[PDB]
Amino acid sequence: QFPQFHVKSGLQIKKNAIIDDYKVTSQVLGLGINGKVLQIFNKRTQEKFALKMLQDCPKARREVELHWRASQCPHIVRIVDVYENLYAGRKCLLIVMECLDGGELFSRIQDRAFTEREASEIMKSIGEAIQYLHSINIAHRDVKPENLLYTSKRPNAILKLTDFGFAKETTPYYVAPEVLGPEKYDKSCDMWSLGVIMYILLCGYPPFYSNHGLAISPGMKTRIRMGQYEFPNPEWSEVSEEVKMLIRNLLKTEPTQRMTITEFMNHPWIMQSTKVPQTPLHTSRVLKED
Repeated sequence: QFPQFHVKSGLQIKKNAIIDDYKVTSQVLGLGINGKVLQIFNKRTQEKFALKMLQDCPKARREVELHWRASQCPHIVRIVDVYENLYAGRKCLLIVMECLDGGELFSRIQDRAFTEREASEIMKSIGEAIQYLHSINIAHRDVKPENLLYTSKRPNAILKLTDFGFAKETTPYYVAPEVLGPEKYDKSCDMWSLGVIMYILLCGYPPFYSNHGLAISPGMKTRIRMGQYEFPNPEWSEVSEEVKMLIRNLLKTEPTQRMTITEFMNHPWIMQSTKVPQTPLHTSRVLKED
């Protein structure tokens, strides 16, 4: 009767030199928050892995723990191992992650087209990682299209959230939430992120941009602060008011007016992602022309 299935192992950090277990190529996959990401190979099995190198420090020890916990969710890059070694005198955390060769979320989309129930299905996988994190009290804080990478190039590869460099811990049957724990509004901007991704998923471009030719709120910063965006044509022509209202409620300037991740998940559009109009979008096209 016991929720054994909720019991997961903690993270044992290895001290042995990572070079005993992997070949660490000098090739960079990219620069994550607070560390580079090289490609490494498993000396015993020859499989390919990603490696983030962090310099050991309090923020560093926060990222590993947070990311370790989040890893239990299938939509977040798996951690294979964490090493605490000595790089050139300095102490650092070496995070071994599973390989994601599927490419960015939008690269896949760009290479093709994309319907709206498709976009819904995608928006729901992302929401799944986000939902898991907020339920264990973690705000990712750097959710952006570019941190969502596909596992393989297969048609059924799964999308996974990466980079926990800005992640943050957020902390009677009739007690109100505000009394069981303060908790500011750091979750809240993960939701804003969801907003921007969804928008781009339906038309190929972002809602906020640079436009000095404007009269009011030239600056993109200003347009965001104000909350100045819209659903022009034809991109949004056949997109449902239902969808647009959902973006309206994720992209609200006032953190607290913003929709929570449970509301998001229970929304009909994400929930009934198999009754949603398979209406065509200009995403793929728009994306290619940039």
